[PDB]
This record gives sequence, C-alpha cells and structure tokens, in this order.
Amino acid sequence: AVYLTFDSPSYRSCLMVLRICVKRHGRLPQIVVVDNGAEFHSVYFETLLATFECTKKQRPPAKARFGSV
DNA sequence: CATCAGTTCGAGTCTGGTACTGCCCAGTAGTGATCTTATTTCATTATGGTGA
Repeated sequence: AVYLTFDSPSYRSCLMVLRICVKRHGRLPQIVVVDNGAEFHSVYFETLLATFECTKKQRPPAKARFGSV
C-alpha cells in the first residue's frame, strides 16, 4: 500500500495505508515492523493492531537495517 | 343606790380539712414538596523530551 499526504507523520497516515491494504488486497500483515515513531507509540495504532491481531515489531532507535528491505 | 367590773349566751366571721364539675388545647410522629449545601465527577488545558 502506498499513500501520499502533505502532512507530517500522524495516525491518519496509518489509517490510510492500512485501509488501502485492506481494500484492494484483502487483509493485512501478521508481523508489522514499524520504527520507533510517534505514530506507532500512539494508542490508536496499537489498539488497531490488537483488534486485527497483528504482531507489532519495533526496530531499535537509529537502526535502519531492521526495515532495510 | 347606781356605776363599774367580772361572767354568760349566742351570733359574726375565717378558715382548715375534705371532695367534686364542665369543658379543647398542645405536643409528637407520619408523609409529600421544595429548596440547599459540604462534597464527588466531566470535560478542556498547560507541561514535559525525543525519535522520524
């Protein structure tokens, strides 16, 4: 899923990419890595991942190879 | 002798000792209504440091 918005990183971002994911494809990941953003340390994204049963994985700060691909 | 003092009789007046009558108010505890207040929640609002 690809999303484009003028705003800085904020949940809306996340609702969106995941909406399209669950829209044109069908479901959603199983383990979703996501750096140590704020959009990911928020309550909304974690609650949504819990609701849809996605294992949330977090790379350590300043390390980029963990999401290198 | 007839004047005044010591004696009587019965009525006037108070008072204790004993019993009794004709009459409605006052206080208290139920409810239902309508305020009233020392005290317990429902939102905004400011402060905080750091990884994308």
